[PDB]
Amino acid sequence: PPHGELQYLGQIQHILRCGVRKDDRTGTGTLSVFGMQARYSLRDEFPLLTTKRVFWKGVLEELLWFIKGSTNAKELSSKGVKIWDANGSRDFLDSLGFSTREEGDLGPVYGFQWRHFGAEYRDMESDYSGQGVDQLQKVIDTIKTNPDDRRIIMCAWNPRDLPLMALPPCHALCQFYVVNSELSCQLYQRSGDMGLGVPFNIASYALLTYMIAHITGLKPGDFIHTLGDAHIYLNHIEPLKIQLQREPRPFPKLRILRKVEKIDDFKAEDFQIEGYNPHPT
Amino acid sequence: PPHGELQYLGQIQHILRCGVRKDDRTGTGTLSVFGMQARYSLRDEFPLLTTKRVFWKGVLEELLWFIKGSTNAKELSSKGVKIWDANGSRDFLDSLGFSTREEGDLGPVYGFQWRHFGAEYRDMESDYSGQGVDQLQKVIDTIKTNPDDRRIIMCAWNPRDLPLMALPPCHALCQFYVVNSELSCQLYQRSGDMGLGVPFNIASYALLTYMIAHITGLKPGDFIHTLGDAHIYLNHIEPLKIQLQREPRPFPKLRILRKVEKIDDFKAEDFQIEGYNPHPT
Ligand SMILES: O=c1ccn([C@H]2C[C@H](O)[C@@H](COP(=O)(O)O)O2)c(=O)[nH]1
Repeated sequence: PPHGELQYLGQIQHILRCGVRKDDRTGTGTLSVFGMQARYSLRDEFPLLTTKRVFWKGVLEELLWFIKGSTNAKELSSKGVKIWDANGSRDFLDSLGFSTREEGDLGPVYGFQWRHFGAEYRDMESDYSGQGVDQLQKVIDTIKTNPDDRRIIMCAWNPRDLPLMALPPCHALCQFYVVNSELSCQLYQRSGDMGLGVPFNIASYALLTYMIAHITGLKPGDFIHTLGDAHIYLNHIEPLKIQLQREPRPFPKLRILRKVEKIDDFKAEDFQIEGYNPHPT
Repeated sequence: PPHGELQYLGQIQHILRCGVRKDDRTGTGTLSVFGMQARYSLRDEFPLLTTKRVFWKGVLEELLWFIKGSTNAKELSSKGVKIWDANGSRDFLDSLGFSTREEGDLGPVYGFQWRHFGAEYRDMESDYSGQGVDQLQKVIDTIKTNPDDRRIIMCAWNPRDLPLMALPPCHALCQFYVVNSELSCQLYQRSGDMGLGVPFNIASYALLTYMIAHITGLKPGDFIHTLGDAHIYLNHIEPLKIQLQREPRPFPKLRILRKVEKIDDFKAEDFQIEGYNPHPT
């Protein structure tokens, strides 16, 4: 059995060999292919890429952030993770036409869509309990009562809420599958920077699976990663080629110290990555 | 280059050699695999499976039916296509708790989610003009002014309307990609019947790509079919083994004999499947 990270590196290799130049919103040139898929096993190991360090703290904290349904970047920032603070900037909002929102109000982003889909958004601190659909809980509920179900889906794509979001979601929708008391999850990313995003993303949805598996008495199965626009920045082509020569160190293991029963009851301390020996850069 | 149909056949061979036993809502039973993806070229050919005839008449009519925005099964019925009549009977409706809903009203399904996403659904006779988000037209629009856009998406999965639907959409969402004048599309299908279903879908969406290509002045590129729960029904196991031995016939070529302006003014007469040579059924 070949190391799982080989699929990821292979996808990069494929972008180079078969990709074409495609400009991004800012006009910057990239190399991309449309439609890709990788399967990462979650059995006795976590797919936290080793050919380059992954910002785990960001991964773990941000997820917990989505689970709380938070749409205030400040709440995530106070944890040491600033990856969302940019979009919560005062002047940033004004240019988007949200001069009325306070600093931190990201809009109906991931958190909101996950637990209040369809609800009427307003303030990053309004009451939404009872409003909209709680896809997350519903997904968990379905895993238990009807594991054969083929509708275990959590969609963050809300055409209606798009104009109110700081930026459209990258993770359009994810699906969960149950068979032989094993939990698998496929994720649909409409776009992914193979060098910066994808690795962070793989972790996120792999971690989420572990959680829901743990809460539902199941064993993590596979994490399928489906991409829409798989790209690489043209200027990063050289560094990437160097990375593509690194040999993947065996994947780390994820351990949940205490036992949890509800999803919202997970805390940063509950987890711990062991044996993460990534390459320096 | 090899015959594109091999992608499909290959996936069936895989599902047979690795698909694990799994049941459905009816508890029927089928071999299943979670997470599959196939690429189909749309260049100077149309992926209309040849190792087994496809209900083209049905595909073409059903699509126009979606575009129209119709949610009445009687519409597709009155064409020689009753595939949606079953879920629109006086019995099936009551079964689901829609005594009020009159025969035919399939609820807020594809046509609705495609031209009026979000709009509060009343009934198949209500006027939804100027309501919800016209995803279809918006996609067309973006492809024309900003082809590099990585958000070109058409999502038919609306958690808020799922309960009001005669059945959850098998085609969660689709994303369009444009590069080098070539238009490509990817479909996310949560559940797929390899026997009679996937072949039909591969066609439905390939056609959608061609149509949108024509009105945007782009040439057909690739159609990436991504499956979630890919399965082969236990009984279909035999009928398929024979098909796997049938040599694939060169894919036909769609022909749009007429210059169509907008997506709405399209007709079944406008198309022609040239040299389509299936296999004995
Ligand atoms: O978790 C993340 C966070 C950010 N991005 C970034 C990488 C791409 O450069 C960017 C593209 O954004 P759009 O141009 O598609 O809006 O998304 C991800 O893919 N995944």
